[PDB]
Amino acid sequence: KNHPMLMNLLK
Amino acid sequence: KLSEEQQHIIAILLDAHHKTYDPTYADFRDFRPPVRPLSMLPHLADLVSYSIQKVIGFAKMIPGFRDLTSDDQIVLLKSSAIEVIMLRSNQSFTMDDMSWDCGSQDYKYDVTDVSKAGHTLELIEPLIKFQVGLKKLNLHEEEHVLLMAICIVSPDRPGVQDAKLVEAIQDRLSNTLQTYIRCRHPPPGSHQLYAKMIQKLADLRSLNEEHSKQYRSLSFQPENSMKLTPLVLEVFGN
Ligand SMILES: CCC(O)(CC)CS[C@H](C)C1=CC[C@H]2/C(=C/C=C3C[C@@H](O)C(OCCO)[C@H](O)C3)CCC[C@]12C
Repeated sequence: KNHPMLMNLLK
Repeated sequence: KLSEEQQHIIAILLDAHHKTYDPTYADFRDFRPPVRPLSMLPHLADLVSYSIQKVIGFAKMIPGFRDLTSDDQIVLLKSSAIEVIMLRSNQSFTMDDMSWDCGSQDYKYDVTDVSKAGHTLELIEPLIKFQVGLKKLNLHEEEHVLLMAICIVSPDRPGVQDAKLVEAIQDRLSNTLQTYIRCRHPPPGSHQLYAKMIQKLADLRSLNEEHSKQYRSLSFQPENSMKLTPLVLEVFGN
């Protein structure tokens, strides 16, 4: 829910 | 008796750990220098930020983790991050002097250093006791990586969506651990080993709880929040 950095590291 | 899949799961987790935990601790040189009010916060904040990155990399390799929703993956990491860091840190912790020894004196952290990061005994004491108790289990590296993976994929995490799927994935990891202990952990060290490890997960929820309180208090003042990292703020909350 809007965690840019965390999401990027998970992609 | 440990199917091919269960052995497969373990081999995968061992490799994932090996690719995310560098025992040489060479990267610590990139962190802001440790200084021994809150003189250790810049350094430990960087340490934690680096660690969050490694725990994320570990998590993505957990068999089945990739099948969860982007939202679920996010929820699990935000809630378990601090727990897995405390858990993985047991590898550098040494009962010789109850400190986290990461290769050198500069990178050897003790109670006073944590204190210099803004924390109180209410967290530190039970944290050392946890490290002490975890070390007492003398877990096989296989058991260590399975516990971190089980910690990450917990169904009761706040905000979890597809709890059913998360539980299913964890169950496969739990059954893998239970069976590994029975088949590979010789007595007397295996006695009640599983229950003891699950109890460590309970200890971590408590530690998570206390850490979050001291973190919110600490991060409530802009000047402290200013010393953290962008990743730390995003993951541990803003
Ligand atoms: C930034 C957030 C803080 O709460 C400060 C406001 C940090 S202090 C807090 C009590 C804490 C949690 C983990 C603890 C510790 C962790 C240590 C390590 C993390 C681990 O990921 C490291 O592995 C490097 C290989 O990937 C190494 O074992 C040392 C010991 C000192 C205090 C630490 C930083």
